[PDB]
Amino acid sequence: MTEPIFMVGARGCGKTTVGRELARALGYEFVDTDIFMQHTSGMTVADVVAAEGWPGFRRRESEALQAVATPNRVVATGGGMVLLEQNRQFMRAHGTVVYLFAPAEELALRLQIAEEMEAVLREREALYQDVAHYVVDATQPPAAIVCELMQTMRLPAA
Amino acid sequence: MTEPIFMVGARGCGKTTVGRELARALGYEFVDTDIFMQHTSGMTVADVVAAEGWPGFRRRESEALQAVATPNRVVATGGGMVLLEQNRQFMRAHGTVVYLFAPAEELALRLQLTGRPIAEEMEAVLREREALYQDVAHYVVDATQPPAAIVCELMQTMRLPA
Ligand SMILES: Nc1ncnc2c1ncn2[C@@H]1O[C@H](COP(=O)(O)OP(=O)(O)O)[C@@H](O)[C@H]1O
Ligand SMILES: [Mg+2]
Ligand SMILES: [Mg+2]
Ligand SMILES: [Mg+2]
Ligand SMILES: [Mg+2]
Repeated sequence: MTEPIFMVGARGCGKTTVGRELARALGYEFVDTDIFMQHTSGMTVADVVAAEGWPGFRRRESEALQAVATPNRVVATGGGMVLLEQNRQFMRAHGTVVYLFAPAEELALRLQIAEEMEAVLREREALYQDVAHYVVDATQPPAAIVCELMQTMRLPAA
Repeated sequence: MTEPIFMVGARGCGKTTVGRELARALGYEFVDTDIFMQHTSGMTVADVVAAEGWPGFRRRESEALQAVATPNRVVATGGGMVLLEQNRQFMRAHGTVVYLFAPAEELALRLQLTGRPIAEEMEAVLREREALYQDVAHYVVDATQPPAAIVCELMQTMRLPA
């Protein structure tokens, strides 16, 4: 089945990468709501926040979500896409949601902050769980997660 | 590990397609020996054949096989690669060999050294060369599956990237 697949998780969990790798395996399209926002508005999140604050950033993010959602597409979402209940509902409704979970220690170690990742997870862990259909060990290699997800979700390859 | 992985099997078995997906999944370089040969000589098979026939192309193919067999590389090989003993000895003694198996029917459906009905040729090719694929192969996998599944299977049976 071809419902949109939303990858959620905190900063450092490998959403874009795994998201892009899963899309390839399934023959889907791939879109990252942070990247889309940047390359369509011209603005960074610091640009958006400085001009309209976190509330205007959050609104714009919700709008991106609705804009990019479509079948045969994997969507990587920003880390705080799960703060707004309306966003959490939209994802379970339109598609299937996958949470890439990694403990703060390991989220911190990913740098291509451990106290900040710890507090992000105190706030959001529960929202990640609430919104997810499937939860997968994000500390594996991307290819391995793609494989595990095709098995768990029962998705055929391209 | 890091030793060259050789993809073998007959025309239509997916060596290039599956090889690139495997490379990509491992973060490894991919090479195809037919493409390597093209670019380092400038001659298409046809140019080579014209001058030195098929025995010539085989000679240059053997050479290329030895040129491209390096670490963290997935090497896709031409069909005929396994006819020579030297090529078989080389591959097992420098890397790990994967045989992408598929039935002749299926190899002929993929159409999208010729002779007669595609299907009948491929049947005969496979009937004689199957012992050769099996001999050289370390691992054998069902190439009728889609590429990303073949990759997943191969990563589990080969214990990669582990
Ligand atoms: N696992 C597969 N499942 C379905 N089709 C495949 C698979 N692998 C390859 N194909 C298709 O089969 C044909 C064989 O392509 P190719 O990769 O060049 O094979 P080979 O290098 O063995 O000649 C192509 O049309 C390719 O797109
Ligand atoms: Mg749904
Ligand atoms: Mg849940
Ligand atoms: Mg080929
Ligand atoms: Mg064998």
